[PDB]
Amino acid sequence: MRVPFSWLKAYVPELESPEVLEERLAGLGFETDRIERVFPIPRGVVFARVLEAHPIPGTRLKRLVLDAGRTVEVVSGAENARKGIGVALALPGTELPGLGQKVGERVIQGVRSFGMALSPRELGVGEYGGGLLEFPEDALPPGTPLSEAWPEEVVLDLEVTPNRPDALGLLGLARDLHALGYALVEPEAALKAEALPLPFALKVEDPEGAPHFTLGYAFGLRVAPSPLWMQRALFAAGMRPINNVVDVTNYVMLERAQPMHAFDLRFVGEGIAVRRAREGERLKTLDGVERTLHPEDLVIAGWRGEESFPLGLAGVMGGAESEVREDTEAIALEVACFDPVSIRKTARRHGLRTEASHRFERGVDPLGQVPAQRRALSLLQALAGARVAEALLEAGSPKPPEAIPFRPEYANRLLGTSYPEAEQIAILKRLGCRVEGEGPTYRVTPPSHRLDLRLEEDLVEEVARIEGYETIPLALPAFFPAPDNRAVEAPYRKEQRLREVLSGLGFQEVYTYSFMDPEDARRFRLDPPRLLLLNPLAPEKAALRTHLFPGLVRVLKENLDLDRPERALLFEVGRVFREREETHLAGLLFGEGVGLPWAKERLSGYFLLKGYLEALFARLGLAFRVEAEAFPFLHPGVSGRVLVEGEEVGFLGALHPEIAQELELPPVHLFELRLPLPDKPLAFQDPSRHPAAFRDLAVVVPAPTPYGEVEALVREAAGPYLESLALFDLYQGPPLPEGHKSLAFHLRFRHPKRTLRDEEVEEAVSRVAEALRARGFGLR
Amino acid sequence: IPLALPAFFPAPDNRAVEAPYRKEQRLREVLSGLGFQEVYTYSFMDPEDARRFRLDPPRLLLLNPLAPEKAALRTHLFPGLVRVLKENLDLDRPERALLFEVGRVFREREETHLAGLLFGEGVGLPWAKERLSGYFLLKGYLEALFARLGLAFRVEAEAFPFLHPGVSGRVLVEGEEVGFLGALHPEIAQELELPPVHLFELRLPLPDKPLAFQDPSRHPAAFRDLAVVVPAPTPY
Amino acid sequence: GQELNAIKAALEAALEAREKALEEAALKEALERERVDVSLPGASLFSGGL
RNA sequence: GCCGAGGUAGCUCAGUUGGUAGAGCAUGCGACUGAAAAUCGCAGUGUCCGCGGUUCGAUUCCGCGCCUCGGCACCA
Ligand SMILES: [Mg+2]
Repeated sequence: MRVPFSWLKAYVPELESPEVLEERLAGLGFETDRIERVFPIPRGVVFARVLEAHPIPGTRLKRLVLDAGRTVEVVSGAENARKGIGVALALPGTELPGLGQKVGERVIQGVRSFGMALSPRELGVGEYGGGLLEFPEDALPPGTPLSEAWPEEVVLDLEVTPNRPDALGLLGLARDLHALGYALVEPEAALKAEALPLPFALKVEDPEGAPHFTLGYAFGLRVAPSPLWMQRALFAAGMRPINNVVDVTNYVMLERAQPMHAFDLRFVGEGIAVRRAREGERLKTLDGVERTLHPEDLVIAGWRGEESFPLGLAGVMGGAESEVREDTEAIALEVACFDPVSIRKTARRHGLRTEASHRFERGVDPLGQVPAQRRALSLLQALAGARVAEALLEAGSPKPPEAIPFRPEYANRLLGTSYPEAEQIAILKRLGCRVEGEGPTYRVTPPSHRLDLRLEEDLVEEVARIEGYETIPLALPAFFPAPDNRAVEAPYRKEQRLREVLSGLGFQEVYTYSFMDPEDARRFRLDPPRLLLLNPLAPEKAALRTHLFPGLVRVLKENLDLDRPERALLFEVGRVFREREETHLAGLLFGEGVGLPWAKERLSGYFLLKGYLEALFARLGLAFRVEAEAFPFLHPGVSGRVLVEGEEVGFLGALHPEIAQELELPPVHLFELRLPLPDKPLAFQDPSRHPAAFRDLAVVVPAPTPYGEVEALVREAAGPYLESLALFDLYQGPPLPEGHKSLAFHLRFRHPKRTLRDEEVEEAVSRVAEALRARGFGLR
Repeated sequence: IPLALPAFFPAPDNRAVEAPYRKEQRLREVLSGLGFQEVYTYSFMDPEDARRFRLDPPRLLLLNPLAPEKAALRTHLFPGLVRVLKENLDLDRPERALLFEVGRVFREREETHLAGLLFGEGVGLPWAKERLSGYFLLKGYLEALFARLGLAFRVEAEAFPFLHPGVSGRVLVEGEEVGFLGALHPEIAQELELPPVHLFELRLPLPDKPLAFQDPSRHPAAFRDLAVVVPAPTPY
Repeated sequence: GQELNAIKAALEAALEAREKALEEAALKEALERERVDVSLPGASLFSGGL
């Protein structure tokens, strides 16, 4: 919200400086995004009085005769250029910010133009440039420098959180600075009303949308441009003056965050009717935009006899037709409180965001209407010499705020402060509360405008802030946590250790968007996502990932394309989605492999990974083995499942060739387990100090058989006294049958208490040869 | 006497006092990562090992040793790392072993040391005879190690009375020398009746390189090969 | 149009034919060749401890 | 949900009297090496966003919707 320092300083007279105000608003709950000086007006621009505007024949231009102290003429193509208004005359030799090159005497369509009459854009007071500024013809003595009556201003840019719609009005904002001890000056709308009947009737048909609706009646109006202080103020706040009436409505709105709108009675008909738009009805709003109306739009309509037409999009923006102009003498002033939701909906339905809707959405004082009507009516009487009526037209009877039980004891308990009761009650009373209490728990009833104060905690907040969060002391709580909180962080320290361990061996951690490309569902041969999005950043990021590798792999391609990593071992721990959210660990190997920077002999591929992985769970002290399984995304030749502590939890293999080919990628290996990994409790076990009888023994087996089944069998029948095992060599050669291979194991037996005799080992080494036969294997 | 818990902000000269600790700890944890098996060994030293491993005699001795074998205070971590090896190979016959130990050494001043030890067949395929090992296997892990710590590391041949003259140099972390890396002197292994063996022993705390992030260019890296014929005696 | 034709009649037929031809020639060698006993012990990297 | 600009070969990207869909590392067989590199011809993975048009190989008129951006209106 733009906050013109001087505008504020009008309600809060003693403000120190734009700087201090920002410091002040800071502690109050509003931070300023920026501060800036705004109306640098060179000495070259003076006030002038359009004596006469003469149309240059043949052109669309005008020769203006202006009283600029002495008389001068200027040429202008501005439609709004007419006789009897004041203007910002830039004399020849003036340096304008808005158009940088030096203004001077120039001949145009036959007339020695003496400088030019500026426009909002040209003076640098607003972005508008479709007309000249329009000052009150008698604004200043012809020729006086404009700055002399239009000083450089300072505007703060304040962030106004939703819990402070009262703050979308400087008089409201001002009320907070007051509580800090700043003198407050509320304008005293000085009305001179006349007890006479209103020429129109009110007929609120949707009290649900217009909980409180009031209409004013000002007549015998003399529409003209606003005085400079008004025009200057509106501009600093980001708005452009338009006249007498319209300006006072906007002024008040900004002042007390209460949108209002002057409807011209010529168009009001018999009376104003606040109803919903008849599904169909058309309305051309102020922006010149011709719109259709959704039957849910709350309309401000007028009726004539048996007719009914819209006049304005209630709470959002007035209608183009009934807006007040120069030839208007009487108006019907709208000042109401509209259903926040209705406005919200409608505003967006028509893609409109006004100063009006913005406030009606956030929240309007449920009982600030009438005071507002007088402020506007007063001002209209003073700037438009209007003759305000005495009676309003109300529709709705809102109930003032209820009391809130407030214990300054708790305030100090909840804050860790020890503010004396007195300071608290005092503050609360400065923010406009009624503290009807005796102690210890008072009956605090807040101001109609504080929508953010319903609870006793709300109130305690008011003390902290007005007292200064910087006054709340530092401390540290000490207590024994409830028992169901012990060890709650195991799941965490577990996974963390994990990562840490991986990062040990050599894996590079990697984070990847939870998003998934629906296409990759086919591209990597996976099942389509169950959770999709209703608002994807991009179809590529349309669904939620069901695996971690599609990404791990993609980050690879992307690497090899920006840089060409000769090799890469990666890993990622992330949340996957599918039936249920579940944590996964993913890995990825690729490149030359591990060996000697020189000596061509490299160690890599599938078994390099299974290498690390076995080495991995080795570290975690967990059972690990792979058992070939078909996985639609892995080379059929190299693809199995992973078995941690006996239970299956993922897979390990090489990416399906057909795939690598599409993503134009070399061969690659990976795995993707599911967390949390099994939990094996440790059982210490004293190791025997008696020598381990160990013997070798090959096992001729048929080529199709997996080393897994072989060992499983050998170890099994190998007996309990079996310490180790091991596979020191696999041979598929000459002295062996067709389609066969021998697995030479290095066994090792051992007894706890005493040494063992070879008569025992044989009775075992044999038991291993017997089942090795009963099954169907040889024994070289 | 009731239970309670004190609550206070510690005096400022107490902030971060535990860095030195979390540092070394991380260290161990990192080593244990790659593949090193931690090992604790009596601070005691056998005065004889002073000669047996060719080291300088201890400066701190004892006036009441548990046994002359445990008469002095260790001046190195390897004599022990190695001994625990012999002792292993004799009770069990580890086919291989990568070990490490972090402990306090004594000499002029007490100082923390990190010691390693590789030995055995090496890293390869349980079957396929092709093994990857020895000196360069260790320098392998070690380079991989400081790689993890993001620290400069390189070796530069230096004579160390306890390492094969053929394979013996010093270790340079972040440019500053702090230890050594090589293979145990053959003559020694022969006495303790031990096979070949490799080791290293740095001194803690390891250098501290502050990190300076550096955006990597998104523009292709012009790269080219080029051999360099050099005389056999020159070091890479 | 003789070229507008041949330029199309050739680029699509040719360039793609040879591709898909090898796209099913190379991807074929692998599928068949590469057959491993997955459940076979792998590289013996060391595994630390504390 | 308004004006206006870009979205093209493992990558960085200009472009438009058009024969250039390409230039700058980088990349694919012979052959100089044991294995490479600085090399000489010989060449284009490119749907120049996607659905449809556009000349003898189209990027560009041209249609609507998409990745990108400034401002704008909100306020992370
Ligand atoms: Mg509050």
